[PDB]
Amino acid sequence: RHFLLMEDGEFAQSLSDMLFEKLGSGQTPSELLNPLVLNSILNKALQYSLHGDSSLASNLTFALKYLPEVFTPTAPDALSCLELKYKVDWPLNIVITDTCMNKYSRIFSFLLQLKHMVWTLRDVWFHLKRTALVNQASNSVQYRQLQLYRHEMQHFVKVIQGYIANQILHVTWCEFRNKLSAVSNLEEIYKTHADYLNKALFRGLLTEKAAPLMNIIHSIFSLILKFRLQLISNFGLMQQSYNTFKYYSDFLFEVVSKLVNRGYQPHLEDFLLRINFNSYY
Amino acid sequence: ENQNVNMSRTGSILKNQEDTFAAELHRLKQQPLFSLVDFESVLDRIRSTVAEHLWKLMVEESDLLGQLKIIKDFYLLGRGELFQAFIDVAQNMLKTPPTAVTEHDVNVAFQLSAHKVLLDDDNLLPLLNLTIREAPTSGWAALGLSYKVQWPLHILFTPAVLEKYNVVFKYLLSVRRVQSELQHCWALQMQRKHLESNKTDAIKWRLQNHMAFLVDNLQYYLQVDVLESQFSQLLQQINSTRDFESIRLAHDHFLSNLLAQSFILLKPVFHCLNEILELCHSFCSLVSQNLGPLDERGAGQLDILVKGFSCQSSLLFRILSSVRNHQINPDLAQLLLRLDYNKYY
Amino acid sequence: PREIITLQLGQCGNQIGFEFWKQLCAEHGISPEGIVEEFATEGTDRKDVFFYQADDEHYIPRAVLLDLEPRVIHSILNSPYANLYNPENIYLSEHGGGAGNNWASGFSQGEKIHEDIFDIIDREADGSDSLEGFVLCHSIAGGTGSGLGSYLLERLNDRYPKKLVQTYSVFPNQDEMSHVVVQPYNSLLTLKRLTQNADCVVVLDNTALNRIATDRLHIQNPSFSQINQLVSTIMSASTTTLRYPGYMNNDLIGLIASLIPTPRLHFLMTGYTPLTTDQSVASVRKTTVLDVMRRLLQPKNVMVSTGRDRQTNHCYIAILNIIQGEVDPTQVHKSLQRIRERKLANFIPWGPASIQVALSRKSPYLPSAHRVSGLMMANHTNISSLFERTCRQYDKLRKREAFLEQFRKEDIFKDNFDELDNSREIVQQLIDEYHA
Amino acid sequence: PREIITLQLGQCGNQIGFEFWKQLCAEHGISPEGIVEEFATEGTDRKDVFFYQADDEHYIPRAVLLDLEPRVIHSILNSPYANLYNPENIYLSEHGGGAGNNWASGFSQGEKIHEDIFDIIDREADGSDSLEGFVLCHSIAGGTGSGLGSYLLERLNDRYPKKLVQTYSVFPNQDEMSHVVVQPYNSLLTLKRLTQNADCVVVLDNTALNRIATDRLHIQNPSFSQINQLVSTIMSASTTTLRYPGYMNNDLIGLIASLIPTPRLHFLMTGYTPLTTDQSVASVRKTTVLDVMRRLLQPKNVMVSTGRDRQTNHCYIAILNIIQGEVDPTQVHKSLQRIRERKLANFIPWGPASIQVALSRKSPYLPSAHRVSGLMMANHTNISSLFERTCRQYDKLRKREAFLEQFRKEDIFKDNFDELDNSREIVQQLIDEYHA
Repeated sequence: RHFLLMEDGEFAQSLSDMLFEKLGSGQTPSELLNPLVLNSILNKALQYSLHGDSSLASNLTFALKYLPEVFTPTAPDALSCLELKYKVDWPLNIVITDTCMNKYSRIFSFLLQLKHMVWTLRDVWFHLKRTALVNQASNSVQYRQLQLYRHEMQHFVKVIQGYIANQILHVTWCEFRNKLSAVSNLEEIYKTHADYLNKALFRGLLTEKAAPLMNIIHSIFSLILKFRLQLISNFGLMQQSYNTFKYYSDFLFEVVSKLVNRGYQPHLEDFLLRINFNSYY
Repeated sequence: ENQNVNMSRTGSILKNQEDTFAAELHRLKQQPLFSLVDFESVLDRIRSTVAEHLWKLMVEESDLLGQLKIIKDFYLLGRGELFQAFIDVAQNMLKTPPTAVTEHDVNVAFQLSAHKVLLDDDNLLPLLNLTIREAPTSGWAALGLSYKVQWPLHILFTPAVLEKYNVVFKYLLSVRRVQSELQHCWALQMQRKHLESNKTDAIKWRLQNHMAFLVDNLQYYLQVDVLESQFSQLLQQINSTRDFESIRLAHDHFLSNLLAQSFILLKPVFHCLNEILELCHSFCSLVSQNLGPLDERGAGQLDILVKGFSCQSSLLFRILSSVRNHQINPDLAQLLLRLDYNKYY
Repeated sequence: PREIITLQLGQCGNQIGFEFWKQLCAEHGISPEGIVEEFATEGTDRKDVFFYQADDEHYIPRAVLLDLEPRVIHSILNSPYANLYNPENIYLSEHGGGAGNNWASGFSQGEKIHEDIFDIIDREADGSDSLEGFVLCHSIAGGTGSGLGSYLLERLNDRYPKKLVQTYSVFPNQDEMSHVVVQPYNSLLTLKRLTQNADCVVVLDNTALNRIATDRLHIQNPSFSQINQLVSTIMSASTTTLRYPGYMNNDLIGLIASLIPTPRLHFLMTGYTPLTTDQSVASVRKTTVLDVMRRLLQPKNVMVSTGRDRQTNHCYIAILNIIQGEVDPTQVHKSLQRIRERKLANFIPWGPASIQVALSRKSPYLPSAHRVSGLMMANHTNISSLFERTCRQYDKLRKREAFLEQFRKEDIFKDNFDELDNSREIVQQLIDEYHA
Repeated sequence: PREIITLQLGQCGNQIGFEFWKQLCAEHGISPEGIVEEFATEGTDRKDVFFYQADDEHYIPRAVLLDLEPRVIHSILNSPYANLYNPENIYLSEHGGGAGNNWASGFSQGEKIHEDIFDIIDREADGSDSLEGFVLCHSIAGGTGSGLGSYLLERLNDRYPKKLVQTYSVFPNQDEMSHVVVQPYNSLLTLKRLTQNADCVVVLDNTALNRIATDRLHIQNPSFSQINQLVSTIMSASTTTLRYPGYMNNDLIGLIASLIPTPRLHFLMTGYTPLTTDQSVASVRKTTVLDVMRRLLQPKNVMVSTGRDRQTNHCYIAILNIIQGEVDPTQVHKSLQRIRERKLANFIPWGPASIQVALSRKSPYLPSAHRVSGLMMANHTNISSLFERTCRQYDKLRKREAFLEQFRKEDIFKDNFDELDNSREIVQQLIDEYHA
């Protein structure tokens, strides 16, 4: 739970610093020393937060996969191509199987891209940080309505991720240990642990691993790079880019109304929270 | 045999009924002939000691007396205030023809309504959900309740008879709503600043003293006398009988008495009673205009209703002649006359 | 949900509401400064209907108490039940008032403290998003409760138009006219506001109090310490369907809706029999419900001074008979069986009548779960005898040149005396016309 | 890593930060002079985020305390919590100051001790190679905390440009103007520096303190010994995601980023309900999370003096609702379910709003692991009522010829009074313009 579900967030906050070491892909080396110094700095990141012994640190391993990011050659990512690998050891093999580690790589890569959104979204607040940088507190050419659509952008993302975080973590941790232990039904554990993990991916987004909701979390990721490149570098090209976000956010609202069925999907009501918020204003 | 083997009715893994049963078996076998008394007197012994051990099962595992007053409070509406806040909120968003998403919406509304009340048990709240037809005209008088039940209490509650509890449940909330709607359109004309001193108000006003006096009487002396001395003999039987089916079919005679008093007659009186609650429902929507009794439409809509209100007292008068000229039903006659000397006196 | 704000006002209205809140803690199983008993939630299924809802299981009373006289509130803080009251909802320490004895004093003081009187009493209004209404627990006797109470019956009629108004008002005493002489003036000015600016009242006569206070209570010198004992029980008796879990007419807009025939006819007769503590030794033998409502319609427990030979041409229209606690409900329909045979209530010849009976379980307490209690809320058309008594004492005083020069110096420029006389006769004529 | 340097400054800022560090040892399970409990590492998973990192398991506070008055620091060394403080980080024994009561005193004393004030407070900056920022735990009341605090808001803006600035500043009291009369002058001079030379503030009103200090705390004579009890808990409550192990907005640049709409609109309303010790006897029955956030948006726990009838044309934009300790997180989405049905927060018609809820486990302690706690960080656009209150008390004083000859003798040659007036009205106009 502390290193795959990230409820001791010091490791995933240190993952943001590992997300602060990539900054776009691909521009990274393709040597064999590229796994050698990158597998280390994640082991060094645990001592950077001062938590845990080396007894559980042998259960964490990191496998740097290879996928092209300049898309003809390889220069592998650490926003979605850096994966934690949990280990199978000598007594504990009825808990961990190969199917559950397949989805551990799915969960670890899915937090790592939404955390890259939220971290780089606050990196822009570092760009305009006060001495002053960017200036013109309201005038000249816009900052008053510029930062008005930028903060209602960072409004919606920061409250989506908090609601996705609350549906992943809490009831699953309330269902898990307590229930399993008390049911003194403890034989053949991986027929229950994999069902717990299948609920844990049911609760995240689950998308039947095929729905177009995964295509919208990519398009709203596709504007946050567009959001960060215009602020590192355009004011008219700015105001078009967030109208495209407001088109895509309203596109994200109308598909949710098509998933509607009834009495189903505890995120669907939580999405309909904001829809009835959107009606009263 | 399904759930757990130490929970047996006869005593089979856990008790020693079986050796006595085997001795009875040797005695029965030793007989070349057959008769009726010897076969059936020991049909007691394979039943009666078996019919008491499961009674001593379900007392301790469940707190029997707990849910079997709780399930009646959801259907016969013992917690009367605790559903009116649901009815007030569910009225303002069942104002459509029903669709399939309104099932989930009315559900989470009953959730938040029973939650702000502070029930004494938080987990008693999500034990049910609510269910509702396709799209007849309206959501009211088409909704229901699903209170599902755990281990072996379900042999006392077959999935047939929860529909028999749910069918009067939508009828008893219908006369909570039309009682409270007559309680609110009354509540608009309390002061002189909303009251007109015309005679069109005075002909509006003798009707509600006839009609709002009905549902505070007809649905009271029905519903309170249905609950009190039918709950009285159940609690006195389960405290005085160590037997299973005699307790069980006595609560079957319990439910069939509640759904007979509350049904009074099949076509006429149930059509007379729903015609009562429709005709005072337009007395809500007539009063609900701004300064009602001074409008021409306030007296124009009224004139149809002064016919239909005496269409209902005179149809109530037609049943009383069938109650006096009497070969039909005593519990029908004792209740309907009890409101009638509470009417004509 | 069903939150009611009580408006305790005046010299007599503050004392009758002080023991009304003191009665509520003994039946809820709670202490005014703590919670020492667990009987509050298992025995009582609803507590947040007159109290404010809890923040630390401390059920704050939803009460406001204003009076010109500081003597009624200085006999409160030394009592150990005043810590339940809050010193920020109404007043802090050292609150005062006028000099003061006038109907025109509090009628003119309402618009000079108009900013403060509509500031702190409205903070309790938005605590619940569905407010029940307002009860003006005020007085008619004196100029303190009658002068300022007539002002709030007007400005709360339009600022809160969709709320129930109904008061438990006490009538003054008409035995001699030496200490007070302004009694016919301040009473009829408030009585006009009680019919058109108010929906319902609950009358409580003073000359009928000492009829009961020497009936079974056996006192020799009548003091003011007995006026709070008959009043505080029937106040908590009227909310037994509302406080304790009931089913039908479990709201205050439930009970009053089934008894009022028409506006300006809302004066309800009250009756309450059991007030004796030595009845307790013989209620162990199953004293039934068949004998407790035979004496309610019999004019013995009434709190209204009315004529004894004027009941033959008057007719009951609505009569309430509330049983509490142990009812034995298998014979409560048997008690209503015997009503039609006597015809102790004269019925209206134009329309139907109604004898409504209801029940609710009382507090888990030994004097409450043992002795039968009967609360009556009648409505009989002989109530014009009090209105004939007050009007005959009103026009006789204006021919003696009494308080016509001593009363019109402040804020009175025109003769509004016949404005009260005709509207009182409108009530007295429409009552006798109501039975055609 | 995430090290924050607190800048405790002034007569009131030093006392509110003294018990802030004293609160932290009782929840970390540590003593100011030793380590006697093992609950510091097994129960608390992170301790080196406000303290300096350990050399002998002695978590030094990262604190500096400067004041002109030596009275606030002479009441420190006799207390047994001062040995945790170091006598070489800030001052040694017998530290002094000015005479002294002026806004122009500390504004002119900043550039004469300019060498020493930027020498020993920068030694704690390079201890961690990734500094979080600076919080100015200063005061607005008096000339001590307002005079010198306006200087460090300018010179730390460019010497440390990539650091977060955000302050927990206390507002002065506006009841009478006899002891101090320089209150409209020194407040508005610092309030200009709090908007353009500072990113965010956390407002803490003084007239709203005694509204709460007599609400449930029941005092008769208001002393200064109660001002540290409401302030030190909500300071440690604001860092529960930062001190205790949380996941989202676990940094100080996490929480403030999700609430500020725009620069010069950063004044956050604070709320905190549970302050009563006799609530503890009834929290054993599973008091839930469904009732604790219904009263946060209800204006009862607020620490901001604002208008009650001005909330209909004003709209909430960002509201934070922090639950701590035992949450029962299977119903925390159930508490957020009931928010849309009431609409107790008015939403902006131009853009979306957000009700953010978060949780973190509290200290392993019996009053902390039993009672539910709710910390509110609101942002409502009715905060211009305080800015209308301060500006109306500012222009009225300049027409009375008050402190125009007594204030411009030292280091003031031009009229900078309307430089503060227009910039305050720029804040008041852009707030109402923000909801189109």
